[PDB]
Amino acid sequence: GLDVIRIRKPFHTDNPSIQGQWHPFTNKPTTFRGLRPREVQ
Amino acid sequence: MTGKELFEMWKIINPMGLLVEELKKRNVSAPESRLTRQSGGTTALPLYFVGLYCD
Amino acid sequence: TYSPLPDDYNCNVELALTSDGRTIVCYHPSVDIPYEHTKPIPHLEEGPMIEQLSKMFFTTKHRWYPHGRYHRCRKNLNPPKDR
Amino acid sequence: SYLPGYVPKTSLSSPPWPEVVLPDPVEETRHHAEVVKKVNEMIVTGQYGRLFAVVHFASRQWKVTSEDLILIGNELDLACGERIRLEKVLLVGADNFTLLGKPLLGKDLVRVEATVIEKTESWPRIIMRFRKRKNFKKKRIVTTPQTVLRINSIEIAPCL
Amino acid sequence: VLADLAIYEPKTFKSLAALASRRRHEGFAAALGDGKEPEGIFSRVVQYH
Amino acid sequence: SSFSRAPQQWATFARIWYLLDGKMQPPGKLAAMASIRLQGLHKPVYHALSDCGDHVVIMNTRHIAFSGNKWEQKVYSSHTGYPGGFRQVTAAQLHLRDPVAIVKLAIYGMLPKNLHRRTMMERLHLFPDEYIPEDILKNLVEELPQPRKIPKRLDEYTQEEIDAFPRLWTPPEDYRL
Amino acid sequence: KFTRSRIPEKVFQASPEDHEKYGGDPQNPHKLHIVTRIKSTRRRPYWEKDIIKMLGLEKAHTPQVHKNIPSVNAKLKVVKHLIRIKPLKLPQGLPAEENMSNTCLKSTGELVVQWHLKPV
Amino acid sequence: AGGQWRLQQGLAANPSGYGPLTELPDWSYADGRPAPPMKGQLRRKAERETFARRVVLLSQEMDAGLQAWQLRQQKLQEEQRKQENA
RNA sequence: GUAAAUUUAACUGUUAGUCCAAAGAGGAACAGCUCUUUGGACACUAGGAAAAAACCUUGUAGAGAGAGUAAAAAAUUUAACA
Ligand SMILES: [Mg+2]
Ligand SMILES: [Mg+2]
Ligand SMILES: [Mg+2]
Ligand SMILES: [Mg+2]
Repeated sequence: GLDVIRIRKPFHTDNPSIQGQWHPFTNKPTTFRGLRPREVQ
Repeated sequence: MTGKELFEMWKIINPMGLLVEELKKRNVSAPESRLTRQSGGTTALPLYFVGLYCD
Repeated sequence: TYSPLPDDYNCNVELALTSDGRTIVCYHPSVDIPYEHTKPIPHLEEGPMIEQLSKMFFTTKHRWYPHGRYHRCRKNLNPPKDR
Repeated sequence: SYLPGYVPKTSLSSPPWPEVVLPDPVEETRHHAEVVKKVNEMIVTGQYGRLFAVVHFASRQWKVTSEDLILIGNELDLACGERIRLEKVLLVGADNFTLLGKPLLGKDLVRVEATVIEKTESWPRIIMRFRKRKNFKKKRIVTTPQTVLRINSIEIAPCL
Repeated sequence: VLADLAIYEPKTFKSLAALASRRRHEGFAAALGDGKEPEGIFSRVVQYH
Repeated sequence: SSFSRAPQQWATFARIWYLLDGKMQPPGKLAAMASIRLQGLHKPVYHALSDCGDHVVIMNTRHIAFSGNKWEQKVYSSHTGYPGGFRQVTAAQLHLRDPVAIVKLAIYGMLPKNLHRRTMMERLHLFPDEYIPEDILKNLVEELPQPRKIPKRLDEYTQEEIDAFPRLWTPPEDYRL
Repeated sequence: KFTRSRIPEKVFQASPEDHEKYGGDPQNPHKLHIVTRIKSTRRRPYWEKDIIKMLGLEKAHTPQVHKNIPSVNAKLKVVKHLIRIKPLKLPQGLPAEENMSNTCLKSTGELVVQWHLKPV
Repeated sequence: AGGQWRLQQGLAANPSGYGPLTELPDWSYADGRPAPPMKGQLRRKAERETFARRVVLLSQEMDAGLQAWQLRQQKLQEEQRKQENA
């Protein structure tokens, strides 16, 4: 019982994320003492 | 229930307060919040990756 | 001791084959952020307003101008939500 | 003192990339088996959580998990509400490991069960073939058959 | 799926990249000596019939 | 994951501030890596409709160098609009007048010619010298590496490297030099 | 003007260098040619397109068998530049009546009589 | 991609052509029963079946043509003996 | 090796043709030039060569948020002398 119309995508996932969804800081390391580039203290 | 996670229907107040309360039941020390990564701090879109460490 | 990629930023990766050699398995626990790699915690009018927020959001001034009623009515008021 | 083929250190003396050496195969074989068996007892003990899966079906891939819907652009001749066991899986992975095939996994390793729930005629897709200044035009409307599956649950076997 | 895998589990895609990079070194080792050597462990193929 | 909806979506499509040092680098290669980072192509979740671009900051745009005589050969031409307004300036003269110029119109060709161009252009930042305001210097993320290695000079080559390098030929003593 | 090109027969005489390359022994020659089309039928003379249709190779990437005899050789010689040729060789003898259905082709021109569809 | 590599080992340049990626059954009943064959698999088997029946027809005809000549040559050598005997 | 061909019954329409390659003729061994012959394309879709009729890939048509291929991205720097 749902109107036949266009479907935005051919599937649906309720829990699509395992191992954590990608954010920009997944694939880069950290810095000793937690320092930004070109910073003394 | 599969769709909605915990804190969508079961809203809570003072989560870190409840956290420290639960951790004392589990017999561990009081954790400290520390920003691990940062981006756009002075920008109008601040972004911080805060982690809670104990021992 | 040889590794294909530096195992110090995302996860400690190691590949493995069954002894028959028909399937490959991987073990990739995420890295633990060390404590050393952290830090301690601690009116106006149209002209001036459209440029200062553009300088604040780092964008152009075009999208901030108001659109016509033609587009405001075409905007969907009950969009579908996923998950 | 120096080998005849030896060259001093320059930019073009050696390639730009760094030299590498692969490990010996014997200890690697013991490493291949050791890392497998600790993963075998890991899944037997049940340390894993979710397990996603990739599937080859109907001439196309999908990333799928449990309790998720999926559509196919044809009819399978299955009554509504029936369950089916899918054979082909390219890989399945949990929170801390992954099981990739060559190309697919074994039959006894996995058991991917899915139920058929619903079958539509596709929404009316219109097509128009037209050519300019020659009075060539035509119309046609298709309603292709579609079926909605759902992967009820996925499990893995201790065999490895 | 190769793209979608990188979206949600970069740890898995890292294994795919690590799997891919190891085959390159196996292929370059084969470029030095085509035969007359033990073939790559991952470069070994399955024969269907 | 175990992240909430809105915070997780925010961290995914969030922006980041790159930093690059232009000392002895070509404007093209730094433009090539920059342009792909401006649309957000580096993000696996890229989509042109979603403005998932990221900011980029360049330093030492004055201390750039071409490969060839493009300091003299290359010409940057423009037209004001009036008759005779068509002028041409070499890359050297254009550098003397504006060291920020060479990169900003160089990236301008790299990224596509859409209306998202000018949004991504102003998002990018440039500085002729290694002096930055504390505001834009504090909101940094990561300094990606340089494309090309910088060759070392004779004063920079240590003595143990020269001693390791073997002399090649015998000079006859009967020579003035 | 452009016309049908007669080819010298001397070109199609394998030397010992060619024998060692392709591994085709002259004695005990194969019987059947596996034929497949790669180049388009278009932009070719009327005699070139109908011959390949007379051979039945209007479809590309479709392996089709012909004889190794001088009569059919003349046909796919003039349109040799439209197709691939590969010889037929089999270890498992001719296809028996019981194994008519479970046959399978290979990229190396092989035709296995048995196909149980799983590795060693 | 990899089409040249696949045909090096003997596999299909396109994996959808033949091999286990497509020839296996794509679904089965949850109770372990075998599903019916697919339409693509049926026409492929009928194609290979007519292909096999064709190749057997092509080979035996060439063998019949070869021996039919030598049977004619044995007849040719026979009637030449008949000539000198007469 | 293939399945078309001849003939019979009844009509229609085309009968104002551009380009490429080749053999030629006129012209200037000029023309996006004109006139013949063999072949191809175009006046039928699609991809590429920048946009492109005529060049290069490709034909029998559909749904797909599948895959492997086809043609397909210009290289050049130049002069010493007893
Ligand atoms: Mg003309
Ligand atoms: Mg003309
Ligand atoms: Mg004319
Ligand atoms: Mg077709």
